[PDB]
Amino acid sequence: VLTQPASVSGSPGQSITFSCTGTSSDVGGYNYVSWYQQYPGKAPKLLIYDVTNRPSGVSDRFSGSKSGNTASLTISGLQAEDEADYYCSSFTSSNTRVFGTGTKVTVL
Amino acid sequence: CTMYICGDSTECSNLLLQYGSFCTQLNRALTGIAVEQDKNTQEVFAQVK
Amino acid sequence: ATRFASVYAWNRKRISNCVADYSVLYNSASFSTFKCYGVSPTKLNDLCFTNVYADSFVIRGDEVRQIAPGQTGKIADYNYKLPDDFTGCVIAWNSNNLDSKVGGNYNYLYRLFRKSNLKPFERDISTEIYQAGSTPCNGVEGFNCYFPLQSYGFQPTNGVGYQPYRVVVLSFELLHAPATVCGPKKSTNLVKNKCVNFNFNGLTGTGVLTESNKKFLPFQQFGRDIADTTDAVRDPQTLEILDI
Amino acid sequence: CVNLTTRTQLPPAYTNSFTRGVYYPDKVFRSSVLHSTQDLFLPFFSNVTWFHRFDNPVLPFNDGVYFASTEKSNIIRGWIFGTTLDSKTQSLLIVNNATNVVIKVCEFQFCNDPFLGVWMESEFRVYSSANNCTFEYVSQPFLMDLENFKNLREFVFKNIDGYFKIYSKHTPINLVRDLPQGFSALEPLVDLPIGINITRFQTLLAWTAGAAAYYVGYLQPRTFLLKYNENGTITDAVDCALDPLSETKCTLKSFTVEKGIYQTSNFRVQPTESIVRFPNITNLCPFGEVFNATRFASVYAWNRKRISNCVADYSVLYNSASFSTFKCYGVSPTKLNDLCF
Amino acid sequence: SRLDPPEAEVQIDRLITGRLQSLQTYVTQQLIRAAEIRASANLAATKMS
Amino acid sequence: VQLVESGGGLIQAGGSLRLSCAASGFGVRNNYMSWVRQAPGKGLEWVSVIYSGGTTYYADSVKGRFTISRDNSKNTVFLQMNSLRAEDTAVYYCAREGDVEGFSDLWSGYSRDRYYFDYWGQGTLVTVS
Amino acid sequence: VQLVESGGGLIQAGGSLRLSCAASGFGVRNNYMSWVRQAPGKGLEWVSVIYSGGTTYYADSVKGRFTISRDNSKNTVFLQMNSLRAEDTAVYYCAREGDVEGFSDLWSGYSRDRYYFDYWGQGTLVTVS
Ligand SMILES: *[C@@H]1O[C@H](CO)[C@@H](O[C@@H]2O[C@H](CO)[C@@H](O)[C@H](O)[C@H]2NC(C)=O)[C@H](O)[C@H]1NC(C)=O
Ligand SMILES: *[C@@H]1O[C@H](CO)[C@@H](O)[C@H](O)[C@H]1NC(C)=O
Ligand SMILES: *[C@@H]1O[C@H](CO)[C@@H](O)[C@H](O)[C@H]1NC(C)=O
Ligand SMILES: *[C@@H]1O[C@H](CO)[C@@H](O)[C@H](O)[C@H]1NC(C)=O
Ligand SMILES: *[C@@H]1O[C@H](CO)[C@@H](O)[C@H](O)[C@H]1NC(C)=O
Repeated sequence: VLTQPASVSGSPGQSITFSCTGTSSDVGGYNYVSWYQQYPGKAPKLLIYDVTNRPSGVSDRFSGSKSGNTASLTISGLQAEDEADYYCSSFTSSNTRVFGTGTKVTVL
Repeated sequence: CTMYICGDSTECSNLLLQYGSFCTQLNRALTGIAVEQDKNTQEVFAQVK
Repeated sequence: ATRFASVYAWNRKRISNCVADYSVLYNSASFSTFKCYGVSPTKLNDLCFTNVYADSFVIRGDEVRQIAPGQTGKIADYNYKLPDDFTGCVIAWNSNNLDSKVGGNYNYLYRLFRKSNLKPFERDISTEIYQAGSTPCNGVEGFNCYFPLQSYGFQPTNGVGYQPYRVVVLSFELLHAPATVCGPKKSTNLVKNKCVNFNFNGLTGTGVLTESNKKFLPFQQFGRDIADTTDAVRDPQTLEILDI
Repeated sequence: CVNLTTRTQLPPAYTNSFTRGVYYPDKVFRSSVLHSTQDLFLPFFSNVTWFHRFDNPVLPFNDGVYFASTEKSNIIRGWIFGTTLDSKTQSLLIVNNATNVVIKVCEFQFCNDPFLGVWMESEFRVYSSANNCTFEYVSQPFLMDLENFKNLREFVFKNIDGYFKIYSKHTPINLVRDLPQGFSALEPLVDLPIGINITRFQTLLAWTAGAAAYYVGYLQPRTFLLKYNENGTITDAVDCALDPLSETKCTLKSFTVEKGIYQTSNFRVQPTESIVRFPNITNLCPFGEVFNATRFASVYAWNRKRISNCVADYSVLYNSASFSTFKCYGVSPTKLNDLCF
Repeated sequence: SRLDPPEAEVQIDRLITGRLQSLQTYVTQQLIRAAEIRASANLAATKMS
Repeated sequence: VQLVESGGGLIQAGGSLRLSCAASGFGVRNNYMSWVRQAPGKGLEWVSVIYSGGTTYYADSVKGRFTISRDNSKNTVFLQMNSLRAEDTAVYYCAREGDVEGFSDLWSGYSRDRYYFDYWGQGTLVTVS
Repeated sequence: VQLVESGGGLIQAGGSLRLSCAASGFGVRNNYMSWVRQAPGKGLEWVSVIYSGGTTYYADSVKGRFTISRDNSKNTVFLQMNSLRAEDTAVYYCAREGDVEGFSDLWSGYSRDRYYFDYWGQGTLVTVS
């Protein structure tokens, strides 16, 4: 079970780097990590598949990465509607998918 | 004909085969030419036993 | 037919030993595209066929009309590879009124990426797991191990490109055997010792019909000379042998 | 079904095929001609495995087989055809004509050692469950006795263009233990319209044993020129790939060859290894830098990005489907990877 | 090495057709020249004898 | 693309249910049909996945109970739940994996692996009580 | 497809009328243009029909009175009513016969006979009083 950073509050515009730990079996070796975003009550929507690739209908400021057993999110220019937990889905780890806990952002 | 036109190619040789005996005629004609050269040389020089 | 077979396991209904009223095909207008290779798209009625084949299935999405001799693609190459020497043709018409479901006929499997490709005219119901990466998979699905069927997806408002064109492939072979199935002709009385234009079970020409003394075997219907031209026919109504 | 184990275990015997295995390749009359056909035929003087107790093991089926039997008390009952021959695939079942001649291409759940059953008939132990029937045909009733020789039954098993074609001929014989010398051609009986893939078969034999034997040979794609006489009977044949004199016979369309030089084929040394050599540099060609690029130049001032001195993985172009219209002149649209530019 | 069967059969049929006329031209022209060498050979054999 | 779900309800411990997820705009064959449970205020712990054919892939903690099947005739995925336990209490999502040509991404040609998730339904609350 | 009608009204016995039926989406040429009257609580008993050109086909009980014509310029069928009688009191429908390729039925090729009726308008009540 990948572990993710706790909830934080901050200012719009600058860059926040959230790094989340994992194991070498899934994140360290294999590279099929994807990340999501959900609003309480609505089903999760896709933000980034493979981290580098970005689906349409999503602002280009979102960016993510992986380093060893850790996956990093370099999100830029935060806004008001952006307050939603960010979910890390790595490779299916020999056919058993696992996720991270969630990073709830807050703004002033 | 097959080697000259579709050299070392089975699929091309099968495509040429769609023209029937044109290939046989050319080879027959050319084999006949070789026979003509052996025959004419043999009348001019091999006229003595 | 109420329901047709899917494009990977398309049915094959052989028709033989009857009269084929091609008029119902020729004069019909409900057939959206009758773009017909091999033979004329109108005058089908004036030939007799050794054997007729009927591969009927359903294709939509892409490749709506990519089923043609000398064509390639995902549907026309890895599910049903119509040969490049194909003699026959394709009747296609959209079936929105009936075959397209009120929601979606998710019942036409089309098996994208089986192993490498398909040669002409083999139906392959084989469901072996495809592997492209880690070979350890043995009938089990893994990292790079796929189950290949992945059925079509049609809706009533799919659009003309995604509209199911019901394909019916009349695949004729005109030089395989004595002709058994063909068109609705009047059939006249046999005339001997006179110059006539003849049509003997699809064999056509002009000539004089005489009594033959050839001993045809019971299953054998016609003959050819050293010249590889027709010179004898068994009458299709009375099993008498004629020289032509 | 019951598995019989009280069987003597001897190695296969071998005999000479002589002039057997020629059949009518088509349904067309020809006379006073020599016609060359490329089809599956039993080679002349081929190495044929010979079986005789109660001798009937499992045999291979490759491209097709030639089957002939010399019998006095009609022990053969039929055949099982398939891929596995264990109800996993579609099979051809031939029951004896004692009821009616029946060839049923239904989907059967076979026992693990299937056999027809029966001196009066009692037992019926061929299948239990039976559904998913696709084809049926019944020939006119006859009767095959269920308990030198006089009756010969010959069979050919083919898988060609949707037809499973069965040929048979009945003749007198005068040999005790072999195939006669002389010639006969196998006539078509019925054209069965079933497009199945048959790679395996088993012979059904008919408690006591009778006096009978059967022979199985194997077919390969070869070219034969068949001689049709005036009357219309095939009287001889040459396997032109058996030896060079038959090769000459095949080339000359005659059974007699005159003094001379004849060109029958062409010799070519075949390659034994595949040697592929491309440039040492393995750097990925920047087609990515072209296709992924954020901004392209307009149509009047179009850019020109030259690529040189690398290896270009055209696979990412060929296997991709995102390209809506990939209609390609000049070269093939799919197999681009096998050229140097 | 360049063309695939579905397009290659029509385009290559055109290329084979052209090369076959060229080979047919070679052999026919070669037959006429051979007839001239044959006539010279008949002259040579008569002159020889 | 729309996904409708049903089956969740108030049950005593150890009962049985049948979850039905009907897909409009796509089938159970086109893309991978996965199962995820979303515990209130926790992560998405992957439960199961039905591939285009023949899978028994489950999580380490739920082995040997959950059974996955499809009625392809009516385009319905069935997850029959027997012998409930505590941790299965969650909102369950039938997840559509990113189908072939995922959002027309201009690099992936027919590689159906693509282990991420497309749009889903609204989820069913399944409570063990 | 819509068909608008006009001309019916309350008139004394033995009067005259002009029935106007304008067709939008198709013309008087495409398919047979028939006339039927449906008496209140009886069947729709066919009156007459103008074909694609040149017909004087009438019913047995109304011979020699009804006159059928078209203005192709405005795509209008006129049914001029002279010498009323009792039985003509009914609601009159200008009926569009099932045109060529009727509902794209996959058997009839250009046979324009097809003696059934396609959609029509709402009808005008024509009363003889
Ligand atoms: C006909 O059946 C034979 C026997 O099963 C097939 O040969 C096998 O094909 C499968 C997959 O096509 C391979 O995995 C096997 O290795 C093949 N050999 C054996 C000995 O099983 C043959 O491909 C079938 N043909 C058709 C058209 O279905
Ligand atoms: C058949 O093959 C065997 C080898 O197994 C050989 O000994 C025998 O001579 C062969 N027979 C003929 C007729 O070629
Ligand atoms: C034939 O139909 C039966 C239904 O009784 C089914 O069990 C069987 O699997 C089917 N066989 C094939 C090859 O589809
Ligand atoms: C077939 O040929 C033989 C000899 O060539 C002849 O005796 C026989 O009569 C012929 N068959 C018929 C039916 O005449
Ligand atoms: C494709 O685009 C991505 C965008 O993140 C870039 O990182 C990648 O390098 C590009 N491909 C190549 C081969 O440069």
